[PDB]
Amino acid sequence: KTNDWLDEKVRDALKPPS
Amino acid sequence: TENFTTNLNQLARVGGIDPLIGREKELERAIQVLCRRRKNNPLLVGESGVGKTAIAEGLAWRIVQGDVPEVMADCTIYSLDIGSLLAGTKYRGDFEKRFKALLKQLEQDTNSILFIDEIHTIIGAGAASGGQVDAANLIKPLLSSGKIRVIGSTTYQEFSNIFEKDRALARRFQKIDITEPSIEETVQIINGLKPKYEAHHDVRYTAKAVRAAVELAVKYINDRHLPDKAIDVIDEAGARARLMPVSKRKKTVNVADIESVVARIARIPEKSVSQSDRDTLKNLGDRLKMLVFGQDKAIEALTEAIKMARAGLGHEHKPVGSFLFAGPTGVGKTEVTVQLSKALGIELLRFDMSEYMERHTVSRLIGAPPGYVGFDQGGLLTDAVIKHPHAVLLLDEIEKAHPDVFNILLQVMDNGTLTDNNGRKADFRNVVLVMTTNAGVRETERKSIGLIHQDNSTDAMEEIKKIFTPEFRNRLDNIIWFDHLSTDVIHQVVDKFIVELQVQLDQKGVSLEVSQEARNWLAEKGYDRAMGARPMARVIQDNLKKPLANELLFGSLVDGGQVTVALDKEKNELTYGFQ
Amino acid sequence: ENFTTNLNQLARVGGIDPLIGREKELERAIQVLCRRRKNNPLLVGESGVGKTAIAEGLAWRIVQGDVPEVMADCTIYSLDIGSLLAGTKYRGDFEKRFKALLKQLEQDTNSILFIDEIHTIINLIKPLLSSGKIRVIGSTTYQEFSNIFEKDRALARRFQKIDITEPSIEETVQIINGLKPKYEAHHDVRYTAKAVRAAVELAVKYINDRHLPDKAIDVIDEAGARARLMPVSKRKKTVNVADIESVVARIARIPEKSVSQSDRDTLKNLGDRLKMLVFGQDKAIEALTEAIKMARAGLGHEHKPVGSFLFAGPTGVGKTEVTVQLSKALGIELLRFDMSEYMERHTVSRLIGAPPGYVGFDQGGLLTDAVIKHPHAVLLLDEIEKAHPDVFNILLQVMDNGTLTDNNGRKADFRNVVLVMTTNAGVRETERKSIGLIHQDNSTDAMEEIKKIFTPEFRNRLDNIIWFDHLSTDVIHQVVDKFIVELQVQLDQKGVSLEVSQEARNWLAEKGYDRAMGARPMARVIQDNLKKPLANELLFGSLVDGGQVTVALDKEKNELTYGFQSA
Ligand SMILES: Nc1ncnc2c1ncn2[C@@H]1O[C@H](COP(=O)(O)OP(=O)(O)OP(O)(O)=S)[C@@H](O)[C@H]1O
Ligand SMILES: Nc1ncnc2c1ncn2[C@@H]1O[C@H](COP(=O)(O)OP(=O)(O)O)[C@@H](O)[C@H]1O
Ligand SMILES: Nc1ncnc2c1ncn2[C@@H]1O[C@H](COP(=O)(O)OP(=O)(O)O)[C@@H](O)[C@H]1O
Repeated sequence: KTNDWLDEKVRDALKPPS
Repeated sequence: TENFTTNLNQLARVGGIDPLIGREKELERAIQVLCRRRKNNPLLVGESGVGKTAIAEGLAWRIVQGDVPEVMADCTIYSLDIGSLLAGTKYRGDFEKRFKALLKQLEQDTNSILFIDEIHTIIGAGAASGGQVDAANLIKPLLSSGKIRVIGSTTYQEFSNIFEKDRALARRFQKIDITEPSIEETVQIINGLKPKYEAHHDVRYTAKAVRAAVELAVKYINDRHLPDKAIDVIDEAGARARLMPVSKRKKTVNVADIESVVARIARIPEKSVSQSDRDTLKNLGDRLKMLVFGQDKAIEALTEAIKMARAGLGHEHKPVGSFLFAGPTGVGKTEVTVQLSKALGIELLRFDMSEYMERHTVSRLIGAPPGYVGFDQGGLLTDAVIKHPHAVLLLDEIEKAHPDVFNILLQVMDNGTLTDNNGRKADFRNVVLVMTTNAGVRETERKSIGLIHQDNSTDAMEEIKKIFTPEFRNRLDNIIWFDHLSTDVIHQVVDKFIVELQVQLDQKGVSLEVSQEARNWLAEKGYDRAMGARPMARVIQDNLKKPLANELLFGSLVDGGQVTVALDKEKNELTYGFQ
Repeated sequence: ENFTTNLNQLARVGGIDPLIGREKELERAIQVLCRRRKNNPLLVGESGVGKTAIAEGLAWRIVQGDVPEVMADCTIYSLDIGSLLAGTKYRGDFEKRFKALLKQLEQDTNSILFIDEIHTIINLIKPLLSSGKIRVIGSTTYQEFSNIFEKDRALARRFQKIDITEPSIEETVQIINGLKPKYEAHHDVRYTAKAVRAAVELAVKYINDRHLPDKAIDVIDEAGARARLMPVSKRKKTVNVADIESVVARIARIPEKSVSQSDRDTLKNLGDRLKMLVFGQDKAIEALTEAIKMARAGLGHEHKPVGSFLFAGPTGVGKTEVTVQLSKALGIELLRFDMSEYMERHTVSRLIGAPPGYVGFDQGGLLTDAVIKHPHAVLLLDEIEKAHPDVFNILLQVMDNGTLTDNNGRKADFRNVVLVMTTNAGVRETERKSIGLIHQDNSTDAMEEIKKIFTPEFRNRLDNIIWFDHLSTDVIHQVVDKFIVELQVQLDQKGVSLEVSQEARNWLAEKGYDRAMGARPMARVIQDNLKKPLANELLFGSLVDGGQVTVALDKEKNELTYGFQSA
């Protein structure tokens, strides 16, 4: 009767003011 | 970096860091590791609440007071906060830049040392999730080179599984074992911390009070380890002392207050710890006489054993008392157990041994081992005793239990402890083990075959020896035999039953009167020699309770609140008058 | 300030409702806060128990001054999870907002932060606790505490578990009475003392949905709103007990009769109601009524279950009918578990185990949770003979103590549920023919079969052995008419009219109904015989329009003859 046990950061772009 | 990192040395001068007491051996090992040319990163591994963090923080306090070696002097200890550093990054390079910035400050100052509490967290996921650029990888070259020294704190379970999986990080650090040396050091340690705790609550701890707190928590509070739990009970006692002085009352902390504090943590009745209830224990036997009677030895044997336990003469590691009741079924063996828990105001633990009639059933009480379906579910016996450390354990029909169950009880009686599948240590020495068997009655009640009868004085004892292995009998403190109920006792049992029914009706507002002759008739039919007093409850239930209930809802009882019981001689059937 | 509101300042101006009772619970919360370390109270509880109100009541007490001098100047702020999380929708942006808020509280000493539903958030919770500069109040559900707090050693050590238990029945009405003057002033109409006390009892017994105290407060406000809104409020300046029950019908989803008090009234009508829809076997239903009559009187042990019933005979002996009607009459949800599937280790584990998933911890025991989901629901068991003897033993345990304990630790009380069982041992023995040159009837007494199949202790604990009389031929004829009537109403919507001869009903009755199988085959026999022939014609043929149908039988060939008219 055994049982088997199964087992954010992104770059951004900047826009300078026109 | 200042937000993420706090200077322990600067903080220690102001205060906050408690004085470290009696850790010279542990501290000396740390300095030796720190003075090493390479891999000078001591790791403190110990159980929860063993002063693991205090040792690292204490080093800063010791340096401030100049009680450390000259090489250690002129050094700064920095406590890194992993949570603050991880929070607010929200970018791939935010964590790396701040972490690298922190390392640069430590690298610039050779004397500076870092402290990372719960260092196991960084190796799992230090900087990024789903990426291999973790915090540990960043410091692995630096730690090997020896540019920066890092102190670590980890639990044994966390150190074994989360940590040491990566051999590269593990080798750099140097494992230092931390264990509480003795109970006497803890009381000594609390004395050093007594001024800080006393000032916060504006209370004073007596010498007897501080020693009493550590001892009481050890025996009763098993949720936490000895150093932390001892500090916790003396800390909570101050709060109790704070509430009571509404207007110019005494601020001293008494042992009675501490006794109440330990009781709250364990949620026990508090009667066992306090000695003010000696009167109840003194009259425990007399009270039991009002309860199930007819066995002068059962009440005397059980009451005497409890008294010695409170007096301090009980077994240090064995249960309070081990007793086997061999007598006819229905003579009160089971009731003595349930009539003693109510009187003592403690929980009652009852297990049906008949259910545990096969070898596979024993695994239910201790749990299935790892890698199986039942590992998730804890053992029934271990869960019950852990949940209720102070309670009455009742085993019925022990003789029918599989031999495997008997083996489990051997360690329980001899050592007072049982280990479940999870490996937790279940300590329930306070419980009084009582077992009830019906094996002996058969031999004595039955007459010997043949023309001339034979003495049955030793037949009952012989049966116990055959059914129960000798090793099991040795652990048992005493074996008590229950004599057959006399006619007067059987009639007395009915009187209690009518009183119980009368008391139940009194609350409802109905008054019941039962003829004395009617009680005698009920006694004969209800009581059976082989079954003892077992059928008396059913006879009283069906015969009397069912008819009265009908009138209670609607009839004479609802309007008049009066009822009577009579017997018909011609029909030999009870007749009830409702008014 | 913007992210977290000030409860203490709010109570000073108003809005917060005064807290009545909970003196011991509030006392412990004050005690932990005064501690040097591990001073973070945790108001563990359930939804509607008032844990959030306890925090609001604690803030009111501080301004009132019913607290120690150390706690007199403390300020409780309730962190708004929605405010900080909303408007960011990013990972780490939310944390930055929390850092700023934490800095403000850290700067001011003796500041208390209240994180309602803290389990939802749980990186920064651990540092504030470890620092100890600001103590924090946390409200988490009992289930979430095991999942999150128990698993994390650091969180558990800092937070102290304060058990928040629901008040007793008497306590719940007292809370409403304490808060009744506030409500009466708000809408200018009052509730009778009988009405408020009755609201607590009627709400919990029938709705059984949110919380014992929460339902009481919600039911009183709902009743007042309906009465005051109605124009009759001028003439009606008080709330009748029945008026609340009528309003409770909206949140009950059952008729007013069910909600109406029927503790003693149901007994008389229930007996008549069982006979209204069931023909004959008055003795059998009388046995069922007698056992439940005991519970209503109340002259019994509280732990003992409400009632114990038993059924014997062939499959389909009205076990579903009487149980469904009994459940309807008692206004209790019908819960039925079939022992027919419990014939293997995996299947028998289902009573207390969680077959759906080992990972799943919420379900636990399926049979056990069913009682928890509906406290008053009836439990119907069938074909218990099949089940293993070991499974049957657990039934004996609950019957004696009237309580059960799940593997997960949940405790179920059987004091409010009636247990009935169905047995079909009779059909197997009677159908068999004696091994003799001349056959003999093999029918045996039902009571004899119960004794051999089940252990003696089961019968002893059982109040009585109930044997349901076998079906009668007159009932079968009526049953045939009911199915035709059911088919008849279904055809009237389409516009088809079906007429069945009296002889036709009798003809189907003899072959269809079986003694061993009861009325189950008759049902199936009526579907194939009538639905199949008309079905072809309905799609294409004479019955496409008009729908004139006639049913008759031919005596010579003993076969049903169907006449179709185009009409
Ligand atoms: N001396 C006594 N005084 C009063 N009641 C007694 C006495 N001896 C036995 N009884 C009653 O006998 C009944 C059964 O006694 P137990 O020792 O509990 O046996 P049991 O077989 O466990 O009983 P059950 O639980 O009723 S099947 C209870 O009602 C007891 O209170
Ligand atoms: N040797 C000691 N000297 C002084 N205080 C101690 C000592 N051991 C324990 N303590 C006190 O008890 C606490 C133990 O908790 P700690 O070891 O920090 O827990 P954890 O290892 O779970 O982080 C210390 O913080 C301190 O207050
Ligand atoms: N013991 C109590 N005393 C006073 N009000 C209570 C009590 N228990 C619950 N309440 C009521 O509960 C309502 C909702 O608060 P609460 O139950 O704490 O919310 P939640 O279900 O979100 O935890 C409040 O209006 C409060 O009056």
